[PDB]
Amino acid sequence: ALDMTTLTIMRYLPREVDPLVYNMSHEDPGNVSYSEIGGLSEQIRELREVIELPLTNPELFQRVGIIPPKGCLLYGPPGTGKTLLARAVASQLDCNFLKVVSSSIVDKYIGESARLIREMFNYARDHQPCIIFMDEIDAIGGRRDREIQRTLMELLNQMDGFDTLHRVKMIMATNRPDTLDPALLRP
Amino acid sequence: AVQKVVVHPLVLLSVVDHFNRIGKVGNQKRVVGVLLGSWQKKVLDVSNSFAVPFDEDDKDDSVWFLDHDYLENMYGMFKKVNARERIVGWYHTGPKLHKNDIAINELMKRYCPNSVLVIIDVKPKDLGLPTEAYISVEEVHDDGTPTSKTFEHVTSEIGAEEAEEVGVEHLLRDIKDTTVGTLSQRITNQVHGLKGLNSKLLDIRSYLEKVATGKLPINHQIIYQLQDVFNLLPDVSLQEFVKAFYLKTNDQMVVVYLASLIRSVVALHNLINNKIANRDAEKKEG
Amino acid sequence: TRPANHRQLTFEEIAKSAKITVNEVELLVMKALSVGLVKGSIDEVDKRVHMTWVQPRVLDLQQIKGMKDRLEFWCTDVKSMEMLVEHQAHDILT
Amino acid sequence: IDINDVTPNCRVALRNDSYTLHKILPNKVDPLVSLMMVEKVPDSTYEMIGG
Amino acid sequence: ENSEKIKVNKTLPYLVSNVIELLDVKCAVIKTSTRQTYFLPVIGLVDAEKLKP
Amino acid sequence: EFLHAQEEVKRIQSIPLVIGQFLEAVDQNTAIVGSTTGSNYYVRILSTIDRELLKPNASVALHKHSNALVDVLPPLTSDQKPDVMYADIGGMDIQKQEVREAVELPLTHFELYKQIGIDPPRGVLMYGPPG
Amino acid sequence: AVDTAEQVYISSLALLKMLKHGRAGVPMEVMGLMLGEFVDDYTVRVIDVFAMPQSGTGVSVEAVDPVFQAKMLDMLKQTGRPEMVVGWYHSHPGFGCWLSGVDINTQQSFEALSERAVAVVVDPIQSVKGKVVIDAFRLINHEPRQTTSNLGHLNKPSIQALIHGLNRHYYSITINYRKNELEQKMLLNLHKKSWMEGLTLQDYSEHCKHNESVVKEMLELAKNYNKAVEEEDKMTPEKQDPKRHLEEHVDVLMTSNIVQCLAAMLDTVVFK
Ligand SMILES: Nc1ncnc2c1ncn2[C@@H]1O[C@H](COP(=O)(O)OP(=O)(O)OP(=O)(O)O)[C@@H](O)[C@H]1O
Ligand SMILES: [Mg+2]
Ligand SMILES: [Zn+2]
Repeated sequence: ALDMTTLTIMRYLPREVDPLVYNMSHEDPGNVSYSEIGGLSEQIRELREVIELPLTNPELFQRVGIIPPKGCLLYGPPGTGKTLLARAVASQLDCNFLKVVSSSIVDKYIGESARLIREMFNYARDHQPCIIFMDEIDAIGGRRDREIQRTLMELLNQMDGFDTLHRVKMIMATNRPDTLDPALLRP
Repeated sequence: AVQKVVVHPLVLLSVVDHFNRIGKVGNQKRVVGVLLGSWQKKVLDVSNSFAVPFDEDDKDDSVWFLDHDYLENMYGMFKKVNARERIVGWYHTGPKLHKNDIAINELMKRYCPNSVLVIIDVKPKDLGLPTEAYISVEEVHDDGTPTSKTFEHVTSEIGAEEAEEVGVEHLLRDIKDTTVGTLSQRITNQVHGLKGLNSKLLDIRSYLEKVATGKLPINHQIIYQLQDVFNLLPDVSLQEFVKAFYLKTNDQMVVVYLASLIRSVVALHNLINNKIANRDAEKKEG
Repeated sequence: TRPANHRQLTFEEIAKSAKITVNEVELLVMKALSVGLVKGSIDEVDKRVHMTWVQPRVLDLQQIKGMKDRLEFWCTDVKSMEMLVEHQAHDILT
Repeated sequence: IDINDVTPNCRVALRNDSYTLHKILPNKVDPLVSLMMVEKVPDSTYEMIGG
Repeated sequence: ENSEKIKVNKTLPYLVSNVIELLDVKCAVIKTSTRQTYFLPVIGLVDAEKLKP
Repeated sequence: EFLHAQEEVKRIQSIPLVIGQFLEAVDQNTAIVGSTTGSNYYVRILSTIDRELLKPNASVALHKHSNALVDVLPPLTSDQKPDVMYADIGGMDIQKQEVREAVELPLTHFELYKQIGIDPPRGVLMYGPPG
Repeated sequence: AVDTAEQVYISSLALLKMLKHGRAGVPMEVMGLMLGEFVDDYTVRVIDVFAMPQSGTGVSVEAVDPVFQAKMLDMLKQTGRPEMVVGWYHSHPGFGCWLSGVDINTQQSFEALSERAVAVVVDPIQSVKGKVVIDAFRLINHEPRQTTSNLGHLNKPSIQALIHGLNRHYYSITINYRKNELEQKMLLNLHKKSWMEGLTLQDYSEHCKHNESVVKEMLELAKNYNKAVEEEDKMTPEKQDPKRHLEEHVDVLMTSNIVQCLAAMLDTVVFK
């Protein structure tokens, strides 16, 4: 914080929440449990092994030395329960959950979306154990209007910034995985 | 307790104005006013002060007016203009305390739990620190001496907020001496430091005279702190210290050698060019 | 007794002051430091001790007069140096 | 007042208040819009072309 | 008297703006409609509980 | 009085100062500068500043009100920096040496390979099974 | 009669009060009154200044609370200041000293009040780094004022108030500060060096680092000083770089080393 007379520094604040990011964290995901979701036992097990176990039980990962997977993306026909699965994971893990529709992150201001996603990942790092969920990621993850690609570059750079220690995880949901740029599809 | 009080230009100019105002017509040994300030950590910062109607008897040292309602509503209005500043401490200009003063401080304690008094000797224009600060103390003294309602010294210094700093600098500009003052100001500062050290040591002499002769009570305290001071002297001429001192002095000497030699070289370079230029002018004139 | 001018204590004088043998002076000084009442340092190869003080104590009026004398010598030296520097640096000082 | 010196686009400075056109200043070339593809006056000389 | 002094000091315009997270050392952050960030040592005439990001 | 004047000169360039970007100079005591507020200005340069520091893209601190240029400050795109070392490499020692001569020396010492006069390396080929 | 080049003496206490209140008010404009004496037709004295509560109306005549002003005046009369009020000051942060359209009318009312009341404009954010942007104005009712002396043009007006009317609707009056010898070196105690500060020995490690850096800079300066002297041939006869930079470096280095050695020596011989 700066004085408006001599501009000197006083009262250095911790960090900004970017109240949108406030909304995408403190948003009710429902009381859905693993029991309420049925037919995807293999998928539920895989997702809980990829996102729940690394978070709740990291010591296995650090001692054994496995780099925990940064995130997992969900694809399938409409109405198969990807979003429901994410809701169940959000509701049952006592943690900090982040969910935002991709279409909403895009803003008409110059470069506002890149700063938006940067601040989202900064909040996630700040508020570990934090979980960020992406629904309809193909809104911005599509194959290479200009600001979409500029913010996709920021997405790649920021989530490449995941240090091994961080207890933050990624879930992207989509209905047309083909349109996704192979840039994210890379290991 | 309170570890430090910092005093801004505005209060000291205000009390100087108050002293000139009262002594202009109603010349009196002192004038009394109220300070305003704020608390950081356990240090106090005082920048505001107003004169209050005050009167002291000459010798009864128990008879005194300090105006209650005037103080209250003046503080209220000063809060109206600026609400940060709350009542801390009271000032007076008398170069000496009085037996009557502790009653003034007790009254001021009604408005501030730890009210601090400040003596601002406006008439003195001398060695340094025209402000003295004192708090009220009441404790058993831990040594069997009778307890008493006492004033206790708290260190004070002058500090300025930026606006007061530019304001004071602008008025001081004509008489202002430069901050850097390469050699003149530094040597004068060292001489003034010797002067101040001599003055303080002579004051300590006079105190010890009065203590040994008995006209002043033995404080037991401070005097043993003074003995710690006397045992704290470094005792130079110890051999390895002499070696280190010679080493560092020789480093300073070689550095000043380099600077002086370069100064001589540049002096010669100016000299030769000046000779060449004036001789060129002389040769062209013919 | 001394304003550090002879504060390098020899073992013998502290031993006879404490009327104890030379072998216990080390324990004496170690106890004094351990209590926190002396911050000296001990040498054993010369048996002399590097003594520094931090704990003040009571003064009698006798000690008051002694202090006044030893402080008089010091302030006399300060005044000597003050007028010496003022004399030798008159043109620069002004 | 030497207005006839004021050709279009001379990068001419004003005053901070009341504008009151001040003085010409040097021109603005830095033709980076063209330099992205233009080669200016090139370096090649008939001597290092042989045959 | 205090209430009237506050009343003379709540005159339009109000420069509508958005709220950001609060801090303790209870105090608010504001993003202006003019697109500038300010921090308030005190939130103001409204209470911290009612407001939200 | 000269001490006073140079003290004031030092004072005019003190904090606070608004940073801007140096544009090419006009004259010994003035130049054009584009403030980080966006706007550009024709502004006198403080005579104390060493002119050699004024490279045509330098960041210069200016007086907040008068915009007078008073100081010159002393001066990667993505995860491109990969944070992987030859220690992590699974011992492709022959390939290590081949590429290290191929690129690492050119990226480190291309001026020697320029004094050779050969248009120092431009392209090497990586070939093998997919991963 | 018709006024003249005139003068306005404001005291040290008044100036500091004005500056402090202005720096308190920024970025909202604040205003208050000064007490003083209409000593004569050729100068006006103001001593002491009291600020008054900041109402939401901004700097205007309505911002002047009659009750606050009247009882402040009464209590100052009791405390020993019977000074009758002429002059009002207000703050213009972010822009120069000039009377705005509101200010014209406020000063018109103030002039109607006494006759020769003077307006004062202070910019608390431009009055910084040792420069104070203070100025004082009076409104005109052909001939703006009588110029019977040369002490009217010892100063120069400014373009900002020029367009805003520094001669058009109002005229600026030269400002003087009536400091005295008692306030002098009473204020100076603020930067006054203490005797312990005089005998302070700085820091030997830091002093060695300083000498280390400055001698290296001396070497790098002398390197190009050699080139400069080796281009003595006088092609296209041309103060940047080697010569005066070397001068300032030798000056500061020599004075620092001399003062450090002298302080160390004085401490060695005087302190035991
Ligand atoms: N296996 C399942 N068990 C129970 N309910 C299911 C299952 N699959 C889908 N549903 C229900 O069908 C609806 C599908 O909603 P949801 O948004 O989760 O679908 P989706 O396939 O993930 O789509 P999208 O990716 O477009 O959001 C929900 O109401 C959910 O309760
Ligand atoms: Mg979905
Ligand atoms: Zn105004």
